[PDB]
Amino acid sequence: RGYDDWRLSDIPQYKDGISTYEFVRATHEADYRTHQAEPVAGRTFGFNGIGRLTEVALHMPTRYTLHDQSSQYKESPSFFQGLMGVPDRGPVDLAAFQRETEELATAFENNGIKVHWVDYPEEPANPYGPLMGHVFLSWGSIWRGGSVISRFGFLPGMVGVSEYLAKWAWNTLNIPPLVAITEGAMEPGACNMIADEVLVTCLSASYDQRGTDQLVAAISKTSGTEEFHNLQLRPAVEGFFNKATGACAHPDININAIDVGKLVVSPAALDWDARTWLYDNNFELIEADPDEQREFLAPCNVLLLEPGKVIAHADCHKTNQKIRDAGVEVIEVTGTEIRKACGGIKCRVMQINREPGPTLADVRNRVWR
Amino acid sequence: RGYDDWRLSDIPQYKDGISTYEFVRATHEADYRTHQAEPVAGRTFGFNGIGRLTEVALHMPTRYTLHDQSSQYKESPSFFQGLMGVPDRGPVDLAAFQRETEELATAFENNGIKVHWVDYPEEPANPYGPLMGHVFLSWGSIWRGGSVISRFGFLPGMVGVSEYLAKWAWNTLNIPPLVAITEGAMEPGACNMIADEVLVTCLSASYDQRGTDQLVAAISKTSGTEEFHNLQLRPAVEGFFNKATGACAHPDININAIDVGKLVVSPAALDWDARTWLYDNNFELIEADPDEQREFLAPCNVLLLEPGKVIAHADCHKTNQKIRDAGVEVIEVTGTEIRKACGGIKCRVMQINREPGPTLADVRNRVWR
Amino acid sequence: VAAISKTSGTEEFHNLQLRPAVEGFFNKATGACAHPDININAIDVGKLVVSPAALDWDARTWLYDNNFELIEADPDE
Ligand code: NA
Ligand code: NA
Ligand code: NA
Repeated sequence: RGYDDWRLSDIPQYKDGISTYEFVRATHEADYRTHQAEPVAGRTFGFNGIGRLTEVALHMPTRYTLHDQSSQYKESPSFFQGLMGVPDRGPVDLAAFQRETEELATAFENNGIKVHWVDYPEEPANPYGPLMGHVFLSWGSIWRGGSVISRFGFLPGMVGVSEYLAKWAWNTLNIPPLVAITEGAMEPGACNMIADEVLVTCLSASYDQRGTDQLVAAISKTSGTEEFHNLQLRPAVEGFFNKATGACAHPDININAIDVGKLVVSPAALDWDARTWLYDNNFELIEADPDEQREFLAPCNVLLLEPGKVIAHADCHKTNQKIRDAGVEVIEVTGTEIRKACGGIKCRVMQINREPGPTLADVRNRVWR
Repeated sequence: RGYDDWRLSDIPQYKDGISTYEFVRATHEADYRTHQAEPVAGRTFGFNGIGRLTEVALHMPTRYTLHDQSSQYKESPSFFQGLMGVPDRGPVDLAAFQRETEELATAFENNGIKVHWVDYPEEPANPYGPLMGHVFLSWGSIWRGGSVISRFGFLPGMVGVSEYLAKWAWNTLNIPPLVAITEGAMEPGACNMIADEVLVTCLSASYDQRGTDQLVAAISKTSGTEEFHNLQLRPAVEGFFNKATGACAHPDININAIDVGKLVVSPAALDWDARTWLYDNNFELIEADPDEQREFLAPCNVLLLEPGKVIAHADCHKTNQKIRDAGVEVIEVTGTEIRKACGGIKCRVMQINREPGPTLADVRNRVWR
Repeated sequence: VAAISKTSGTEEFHNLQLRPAVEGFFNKATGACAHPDININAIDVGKLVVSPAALDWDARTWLYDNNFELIEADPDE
C-alpha cells in the first residue's frame, strides 16, 4: 500500500465526527494482541493451547552444546548431577546427538511444520561460565502476545539464553517481547497447556509462586481467551529430576495433552487436589508406564502436533502403545542422547506458532465416562 | 577469560559443600537487575532518578518526520489538531528543524553526554498509516531493568514505534526488554522522576489506572530501591494539551525536577492531593510563567543533566530566570520547530543511562523551609 | 486440628501438610504414601527420617526454615 494512499478510515478507531474523548477511549479499549502485537509483527504467533502446531525451532548440537564438556562440569560432575538428578547413561555422543536431531527435524518436515535453526557462537559463555542446557529451546517458546525472558531456578548455564532466543525471535521473525520474569523462578517454556486456556505449572526448583504470578498475569492478558486457569502440580523433587520416583520439576515431564480431554500423565505427578481438578473438568488420564517414567525415558514428554497426533520417544514402547490404544497417532523419534541432560524431545523444541484449538468447554462437553 | 578456565567459584551462588536445595534457593533469591539483566547486557542502563545523565539518543528529521506531510493529516488537519490541542504556529520547516537538532546534539557533547542517532526507513508506516510523532524519542527512554513497549492513548502514528526503539536498544546497546504494556494506556517515557524512587504519572488520555499499574509493578521490581512511589497528577485536559489552561496529558509538560527537592511546575498541574503529597515530602515548587505554559512554549519541559543543571527552551525567558533564581544553571537551546507537534526538547530525547542520584530521603532531609 | 490444638498443652500449634502423589494408600511406582507415618518421622530433636517421595517444595522450605535436619531413607527400601 502506497505511503500517500493512507486515509483516516485505515485507523480502526476512527469514525467521521468522532470526538477526541471517544477516539481516545476506543484506543484505550483496543485489544493489544490483535491491534498492536500481531499487526506490527506482520503475523500471528504463540504456542498456547492444543491446536495445530505449524512452526518450531531446533538447535543442531556442536561440541559446545554438550553439558559434560563444560569446564565447570569437569571440575565437579556431582554438583551438576545433583542439580539435574537424571540417571547417568554415560557421556553424550556428539555424532549420535546430531543424528537424532536430523531425525526430529524430518518428523516435523514430513508433517508440514516449518523448522528454523538456531546457532550459538563458538565457545558460548554467559557471565558465570559456559552455556549449559542451551539445546533445550522449549525454554524460548513464544506465547500469544510475545516472547518471555525466564528466571532459571537451577541452571546458571541458561542465564543469557532466554534473552538470546527472544532476541533471535524478534530479529528473525519480527515477534516482540511480552515480559521479563524478574522475581523468584519461572521457566514458562517447560510448562504446557491442556486446553486453549489451561496452563499446567509446578511449584518446584523451576517455579515459585511470585514468578508464577508474574508470568500468569502477563500471558492471561494476551491469551485470546475470556478466562485463564492455572493447574499447579506439587512434585516431590529437590532438583530437576527425582531418580527414585520419576517426579520432575517441569510439567513437560509430568503431563501432556494427547487429544481433546485426554492426557498422558506420570505416576509421580498428581497430588489429590490436582487429581480432583482434572476429574471435575472431565480429563481422561492415560497413565505412563512407571519404569519408563522412573528411568527418565521421558514417556510424558510428547509433543502434540494436533489433537490425536504426537511425537514421542521411540523407546517408550509401553507408554506409546497406551497412547495408540487411546486412538492417538504416535510418531516415534529417537531421543537417547538428549535425555543425558535435563529434558527430552519436546523440551528441545521452541514452539513458535500453534493455531487456536479446543477449549476447556470442549473438554468438559466431551462424553466419554 | 578462556572458555576452559571457568570454575564453580565463578557462579556467585555456588559455595563448597552447598546442597542442591540451598543453591536453588540462593538462585531464586538473586536480584534480576544485578545478577541477570546488567551482566548479560554487559553494562548498566536506565534513566531512573535525578542523578547524572550520561547517554541519550536523538532522531535527525527527514521529510517523513513531519506530521504535516502525512496523507492522513492532509485529509483532516482538524482531526489531529483536536487530538493534540496545541496552538497552531504554522508549518514545520525541515531545514530549521535539522539545525535545532544539531544545536541540541552540540549542547549534549559540550556537557559530556554521549549521543546516539536513530534513523527510520523511507516512507515509514505502521499498519494504520504513516508514522507520526516518531521524532519524540523520550517515548523510548530505558528503565532500570530494560525497555518498555508502550500503549499510546491518542496517537495511532506511534503504533510500532516503541517496538522499533526497544529493538534498536537491544541490537545496538544490548539492553533487554522489561515489559510490554498490554491494557489501557501507558506512555512511560513521557513520565518523569523527581527522586531516585519517585515517579510522576498522570491520569489522562495517555494513562489509565490499569496501564499505570502494569508499568509501575514492572519497573518497581528492577528500580534498585527499597520503596517506590507514584505521584499521580489529574490534569483537566481532553486530548494532549488544553490551550485554555496549559494543562497537558503528559507529566513532562506539567512538572520536572531542577535540583534536589526543587521542581518547576505548571499552574495547571497540581490538584490538592498532589500538592499535599509534595508539601509533606518537602518539595520546593518554582511556578512556571502562566503565559509561557498556556502558549505551549513548554517551560516545564526541561531536561535535567544533573541536580542543578538543566537544558531549557531558549524562549522561555521568564521561567528560565525563575530557575536561575533558584540556583540552577540553565543551558538555553532553540526549540521552535519541535513544538509544532505534541512535545518540546525534553520530549525528543531518549534517555539511556543516568547514574544513581539523590533519593526521596535526601529530598526529605534538605532543610530549606 | 481445631480439636487437638485446644488440648495440646502448648501455646501454638503447627500443621505441616504433605501433598503426596498417590491415588490410594500406596504408590508402588514411587514410594509415595497417603499416610505421614510412611513418609516421615522424627528420630531425634530436629532430625527426621524422610522418604524421597514425601517433600514437595513448600514442605521442604518449611522444614529448612525451621531448622529440621533430614536423613533420606534408602529409595529402594
Ligand atoms: Na495441585
Ligand atoms: Na527532571
Ligand atoms: Na506442603
